[PDB]
Amino acid sequence: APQDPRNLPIRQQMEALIRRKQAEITQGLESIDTVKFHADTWTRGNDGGGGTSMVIQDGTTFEKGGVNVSVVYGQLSPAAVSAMKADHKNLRLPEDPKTGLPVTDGVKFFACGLSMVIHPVNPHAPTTHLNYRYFETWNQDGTPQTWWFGGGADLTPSYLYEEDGQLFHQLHKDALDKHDTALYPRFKKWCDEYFYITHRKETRGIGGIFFDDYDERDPQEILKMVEDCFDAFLPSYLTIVKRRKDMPYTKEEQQWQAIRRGRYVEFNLIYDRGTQFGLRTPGSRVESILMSLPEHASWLYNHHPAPGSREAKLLEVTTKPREWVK
Amino acid sequence: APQDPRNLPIRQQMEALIRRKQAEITQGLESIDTVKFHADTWTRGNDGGGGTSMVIQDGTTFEKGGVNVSVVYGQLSPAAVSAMKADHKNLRLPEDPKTGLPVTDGVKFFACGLSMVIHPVNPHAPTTHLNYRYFETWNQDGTPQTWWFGGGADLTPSYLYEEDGQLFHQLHKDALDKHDTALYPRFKKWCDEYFYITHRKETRGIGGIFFDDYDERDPQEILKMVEDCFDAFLPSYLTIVKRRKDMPYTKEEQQWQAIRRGRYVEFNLIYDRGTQFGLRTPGSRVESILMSLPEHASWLYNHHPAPGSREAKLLEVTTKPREWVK
Repeated sequence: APQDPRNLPIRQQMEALIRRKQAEITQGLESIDTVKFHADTWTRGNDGGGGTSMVIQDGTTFEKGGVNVSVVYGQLSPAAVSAMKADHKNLRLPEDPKTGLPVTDGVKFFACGLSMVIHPVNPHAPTTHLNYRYFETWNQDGTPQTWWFGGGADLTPSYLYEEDGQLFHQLHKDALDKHDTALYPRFKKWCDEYFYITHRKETRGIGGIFFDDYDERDPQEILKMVEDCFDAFLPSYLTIVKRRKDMPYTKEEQQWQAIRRGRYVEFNLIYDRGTQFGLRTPGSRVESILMSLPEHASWLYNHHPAPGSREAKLLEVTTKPREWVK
Repeated sequence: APQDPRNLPIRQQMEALIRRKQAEITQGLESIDTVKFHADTWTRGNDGGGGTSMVIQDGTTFEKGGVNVSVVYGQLSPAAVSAMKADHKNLRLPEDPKTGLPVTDGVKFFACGLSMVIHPVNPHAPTTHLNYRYFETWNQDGTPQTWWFGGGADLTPSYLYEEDGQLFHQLHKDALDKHDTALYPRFKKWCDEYFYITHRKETRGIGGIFFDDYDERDPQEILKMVEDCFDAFLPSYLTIVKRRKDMPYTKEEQQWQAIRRGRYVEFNLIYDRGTQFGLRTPGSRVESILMSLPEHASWLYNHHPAPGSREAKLLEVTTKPREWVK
């Protein structure tokens, strides 16, 4: 289940939206590689829900890539609450932990979303990430409480190309602008902040759009915005990878890709909430949650790119995020 | 400084000890290798203390290794706290403003310590971690609150060799048998518990000893214990490394070293308090803390060792720890 009729339409049409796009996206990535996505489907430990994971490995274009769909429901663990959304506080009960803790206990929840991470082989071809999800919570008596959408997509180059960042930001802007023109400077700036690797004083990439706890329209209207946002990814991502995958590259450009990949691990393991949520919801498939991580990464002690270099030019943008749109 | 007289001598002696070990341990590791440690001495942002970090890289025996000595003091931040100690609670504090928040704010700390992680080139040459430290706190009024010691050492093979585990545990058991025979079984199981990668259902290695929160004997006595432990290190690990450093290896054993390095990253960035503490203490040097990260790690999707393989043998010990002394 859950059967709760009040919002069940939106629940079923979001699941159906993300299953359609899982197919459509894998098919589209496959068209610029020579390898196919492999399926595996899992369940939480039953009546918990589960998902279908699609995975690509050892391609000619894509070294590793996952497009995971996840439909999950039941008891909301206290451990995982803070990583469910940005503002865990719309919610809350004082359910009194019997000796000495205050704040959290015995709630029912539902989440359904798509999660995607693609790492190309070629250092000139950027990593990317995309997510669209819907949450729902219910009061301990079984009554509605809130619901919300989240998502966005973002781009993680190791070598920067203005034309890539521009096209990526534009198409998602374009998509958001069909709904409300204030959405994209809003979700853009958010993307800039959310993927900040606090201890490194830099973002992992160059952003895109990011939103969470978004219940600000009819959920039907948020659904058509989600669909549109989905549609900005393939025309931007495919285009970008076609033009970078055959760019020439050196061992030193690989090294730097691996180092930024290390940056990517640090983000996903320390600050990423999707990851935290998943790792802390009972029964979840670790292999699926952790498909976000590259096949390889490196850490060097006290590395600084030679000055004026392209590597430094990435760090310029990653310490002070810039704009990419018109 | 701090010049607070009561426990000043211990603080200054712990320090004297850890710098002697830092020097002799690094000398030791340089001996079974043909590359030298690079020292650099850093400052926490002034009157916060500092540290002397020592990093070895790109040598014949050891791929990446650091020996960090760290003498640190000042304002204790809210966030640094849960990762100071196993059990923080022995410390306390409200102070209720207008309808608003009791818990804590301002109090003052001292930490001095040696931290170590060594990552050999050879997949058969195991990773090792070592830590001995002293921690102190003052009450809001400036009076002495607590001090304690935390520490120990553990072993992290990718390829299991029972003689290495026995040597390593034994020599550390001997160091503590000196002080009280009962500590070893206590600290040994502690080591099995702390290095568990909850989401992977397995420890990072085969452990050794770990203790935290320790003030059970008088500090003078603890310091001798801590110094006995130190000496258990080099005669195991150097003996252990001298004999695996030259075993032959395949690319596939190298891939398994890389996968087990990925597991180690997972532990460091999600569960390790020493890492948390440094990244959450203002002005601690990030490159010092995260030197514990392997130069290289890999993540493969849904990877399983073949039944009865050496690789699978690790996992038997890793998912269910065992004894190494008779």
